[PDB]
Amino acid sequence: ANEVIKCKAAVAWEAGKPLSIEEIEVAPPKAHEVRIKIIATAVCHTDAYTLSGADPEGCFPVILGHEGAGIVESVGEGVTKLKAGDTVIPLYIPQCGECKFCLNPKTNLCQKIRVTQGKGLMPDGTSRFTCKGKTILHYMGTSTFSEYTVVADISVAKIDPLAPLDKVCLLGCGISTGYGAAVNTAKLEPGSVCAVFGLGGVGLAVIMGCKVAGASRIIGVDINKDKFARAKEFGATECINPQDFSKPIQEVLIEMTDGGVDYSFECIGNVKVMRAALEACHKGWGVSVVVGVAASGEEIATRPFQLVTGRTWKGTAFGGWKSVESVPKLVSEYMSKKIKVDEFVTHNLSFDEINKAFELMHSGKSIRTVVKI
Amino acid sequence: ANEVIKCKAAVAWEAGKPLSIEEIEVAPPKAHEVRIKIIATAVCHTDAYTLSGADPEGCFPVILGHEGAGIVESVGEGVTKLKAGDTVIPLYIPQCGECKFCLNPKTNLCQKIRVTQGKGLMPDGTSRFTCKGKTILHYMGTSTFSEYTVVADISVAKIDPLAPLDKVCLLGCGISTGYGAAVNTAKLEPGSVCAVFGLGGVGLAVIMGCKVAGASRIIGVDINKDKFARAKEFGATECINPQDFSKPIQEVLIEMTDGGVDYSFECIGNVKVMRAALEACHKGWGVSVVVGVAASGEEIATRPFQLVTGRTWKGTAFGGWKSVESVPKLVSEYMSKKIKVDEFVTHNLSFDEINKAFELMHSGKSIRTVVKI
Ligand SMILES: NC(=O)c1ccc[n+]([C@@H]2O[C@H](COP(=O)([O-])OP(=O)(O)OC[C@H]3O[C@@H](n4cnc5c(N)ncnc54)[C@H](O)[C@@H]3O)[C@@H](O)[C@H]2O)c1
Ligand SMILES: NC(=O)c1ccc[n+]([C@@H]2O[C@H](COP(=O)([O-])OP(=O)(O)OC[C@H]3O[C@@H](n4cnc5c(N)ncnc54)[C@H](O)[C@@H]3O)[C@@H](O)[C@H]2O)c1
Ligand SMILES: [K+]
Ligand SMILES: [K+]
Ligand SMILES: [Zn+2]
Ligand SMILES: [Zn+2]
Ligand SMILES: [Zn+2]
Ligand SMILES: [Zn+2]
Repeated sequence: ANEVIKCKAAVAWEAGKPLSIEEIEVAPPKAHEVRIKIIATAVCHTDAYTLSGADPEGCFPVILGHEGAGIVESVGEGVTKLKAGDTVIPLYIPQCGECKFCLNPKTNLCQKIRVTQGKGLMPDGTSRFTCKGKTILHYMGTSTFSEYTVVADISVAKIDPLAPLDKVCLLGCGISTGYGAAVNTAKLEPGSVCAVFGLGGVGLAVIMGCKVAGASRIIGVDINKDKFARAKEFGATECINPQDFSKPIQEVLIEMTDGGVDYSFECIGNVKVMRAALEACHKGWGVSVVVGVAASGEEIATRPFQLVTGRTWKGTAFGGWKSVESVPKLVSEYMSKKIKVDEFVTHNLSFDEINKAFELMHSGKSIRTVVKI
Repeated sequence: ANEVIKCKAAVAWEAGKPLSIEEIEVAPPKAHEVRIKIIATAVCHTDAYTLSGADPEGCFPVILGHEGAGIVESVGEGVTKLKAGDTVIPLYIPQCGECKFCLNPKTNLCQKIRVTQGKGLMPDGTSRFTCKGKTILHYMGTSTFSEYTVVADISVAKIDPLAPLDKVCLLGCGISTGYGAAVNTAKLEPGSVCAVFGLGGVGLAVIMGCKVAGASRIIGVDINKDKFARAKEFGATECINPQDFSKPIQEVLIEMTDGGVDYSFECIGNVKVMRAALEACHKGWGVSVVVGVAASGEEIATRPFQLVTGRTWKGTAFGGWKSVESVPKLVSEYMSKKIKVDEFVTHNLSFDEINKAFELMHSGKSIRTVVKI
């Protein structure tokens, strides 16, 4: 049978504090649940935001982490698609394949377990984590900051057994999102003129996608010029820093492209830049995709004239990929060398040093740091 | 040769004043211009806006009117596609067929003569209108409030010689716009659930378009319940008055459609309703099209979350129809009874009574008033 597992996990006892390396207890999988041995997990600003406690719906204590890759340790009752030994990637965006969202080809927003997941609980309404006699909450349905985690069976992507887990763990977030933003949401045509605001892992993935789609011009935008070199390696035809111009960035872009770009992607989470991104789009057919996640309460704005004259405002969640069926295919595209993953890894750390990943982010020197479990 | 024509015209000497029936002079067409005898003209909210004095780009004295139908009286040098006697409809959205916009299948916003047209002048930079020794400006490149007008040769649609002009003049604006918003901009699929905000001529045309596209549900929304009866005749499956509910209209719509509509159309020009229209759209795939023209300076807003979770914000100008090639086909759709036109006419007046159209308009008792020249 599946017995309780005692392992290590990085616990966030409270907001605004460093993660704590603790010894925790991980209950066996219940019906339709999967316990996964996490081999590698990445860290990104999403975890840091929740950690800062700025997230109104963020609760503690909790085990963060949403970019993981590992191996199925055991499955609960009724699980037949997965088995111990299967190579997998936990997904914060599940795919039950039965709800109205999963059945609609235009979205990937499965709502099957959203409510419980939002409360850091499994579908049955409880947590599988405990530490020092206290219940510890799950996070984004994945909690990859643990040697072992339990997730809903519909939050699992079975992938190629040969995939390097210390790499593909990044397909659990940034890469897949940016890439999909370009090919699924925007669906840009060959020859398209693009602008990408924010050159972090998400922006680079968008550039990668724009290149795959055959974009003619890809203009990278970031206030941190250190991001430019890698952006060009990914395919950006040129990069500009808004700080080097006195006019609003959208005016600069409009001037550089004789009217504006065909497609723009905001990968920062700044509502003022989102507006700029929209207005930087060419009249008549310009399309702007919001990828960044703005702070709660903030809102975007513009004059309706912008839309009436042809521009379209869109958004994306996890690049629009129906998670369970897409992630494996994304892993295969990486294996076949169609897309990149390795190039996103800027730093590597051991589990005990996980907190260093946060310092790296606050230094502005990282795309994606990989932490070895 | 082509002589100066002395005729009557409804002149707007100044903002905030009613139109004046004056004796004017209409110069002969210069190179690439067409002089048209206006047989019928309608009046719509656009004209009134300029007349009010609120339009920041409105100048006087000027001859308004952009919804007309007539007969070519004579053509200027270099014109071979058109000849005296041809049945036509003046277009405020031209189609030179050569510029970047005309060449692009995704837009209908020809920019060839925009500059001069915005100044109420012909392409050569001058006006063909004079009255009591003063130059009178052109309006929207059409100036249909005159027995005779002169337009750029690229601002003309040659139509079916059998079309009743006291009817098809309406295809010069409202009907074509609303209809196109549904079939060109939204391109809704059969079975779609739609919501239409504003049940005037534009909203009714949208409904007509939704019905032609095979929508399963068409929910009309207007604060004036007198608009409901005609909306249902056009195909609205039901009509609701936001004033009858205590919660935001978007919540009402979400509730009655189990998540929101597939497509919504704002046909009012109210930025608050535009937001509601966007938020009334179903998560994951909802699309909202802004058709209404908000007062300059006003802005639309919402939380990026709405877009990130799948909703798309669009706009439309003249229903996205490439004017010159489309209008004739729309007249044919009317002639073959595919679309309606007659049903939009609520009142008829003689030229001398033109000002009553504005009164009818503001009283809220009209869809479209047709003025017989
Ligand atoms: N939609 C989704 O499914 C989804 C998924 C993952 C992440 N995201 C969001 O994507 C965004 C980017 O993720 P990331 O990992 O790349 O973060 P990141 O911090 O590493 O990258 C942000 C980049 O934007 C740059 N930037 C900041 N302000 C700027 C400005 N005013 N102008 C130009 N550049 C500016 C930053 O310097 C940095 O290079 C975040 O908002 C993240 O929450 C969305
Ligand atoms: N995009 C274009 O190319 C284009 C072309 C023509 C007209 N328009 C714009 O379309 C809009 C509508 O034109 P129209 O001729 O049908 O105008 P209309 O005034 O006759 O119809 C507007 C309707 O909206 C209703 N309404 C007003 N406030 C409302 C509210 N709060 N909630 C629900 N309904 C409300 C009014 O009762 C009226 O029935 C105007 O803004 C016009 O300028 C745009
Ligand atoms: K596209
Ligand atoms: K569509
Ligand atoms: Zn991440
Ligand atoms: Zn589902
Ligand atoms: Zn009109
Ligand atoms: Zn043109």
